[PDB]
Amino acid sequence: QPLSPEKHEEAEIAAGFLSAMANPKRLLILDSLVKEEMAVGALANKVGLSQSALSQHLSKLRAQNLVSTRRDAQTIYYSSSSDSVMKILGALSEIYG
Amino acid sequence: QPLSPEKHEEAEIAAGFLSAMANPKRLLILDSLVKEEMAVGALANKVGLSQSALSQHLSKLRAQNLVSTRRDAQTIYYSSSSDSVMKILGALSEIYG
DNA sequence: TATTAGAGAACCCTGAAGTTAA
DNA sequence: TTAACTTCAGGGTTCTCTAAT
Repeated sequence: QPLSPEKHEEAEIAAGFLSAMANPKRLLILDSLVKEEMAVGALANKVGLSQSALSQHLSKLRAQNLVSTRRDAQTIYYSSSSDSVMKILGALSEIYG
Repeated sequence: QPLSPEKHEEAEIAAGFLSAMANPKRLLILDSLVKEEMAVGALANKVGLSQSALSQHLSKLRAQNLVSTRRDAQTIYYSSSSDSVMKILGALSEIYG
């Protein structure tokens, strides 16, 4: 008998989360930021993205509450403590390690 | 210093993997298949998907080698024994209760 | 820095046509 | 022919880049 709507939107929510990290540059980003804070320019040069490209990706990450931000004058420092994230990265490294 | 080209593609491979299961109905599907054989039609009625839509989702799953199958006459029984699949499922359950 | 618009491609449906086995 | 699937064809929606003289 079909699935109840409750496991439809829990699936929806889980899927929104995954879609948030289901992209190569975005995974590079989450890995680097889960293990150290850094400025956006440094990040763009680390993961090989133009500044605008990277800003958009980060916007998607913020959209799912997967990163936080800190301001030092002109510069913005990104980092991550959503451990949903690092459960997924853990699983992933287990898989390809 | 930038990230080496290799973490660009292990990130791409992981990301392909994740994209394959980054869709609500595709997680309902994966769970259900993660262990019980059932018919393509049966699946379609459990996750509320047309016979055609579902066949396409299952193809996207096959694309990443996430499901196995056996044939009983006309009927096709899908299952999943990809452990990658089910550890990401583990992470998900850990995250959401 | 974040934001926008645009191109080109991928996504995910619907509903018609193909394939395979009884 | 019928049944269970799959694929094709289409179109609306969503991604992710570049350009911003």
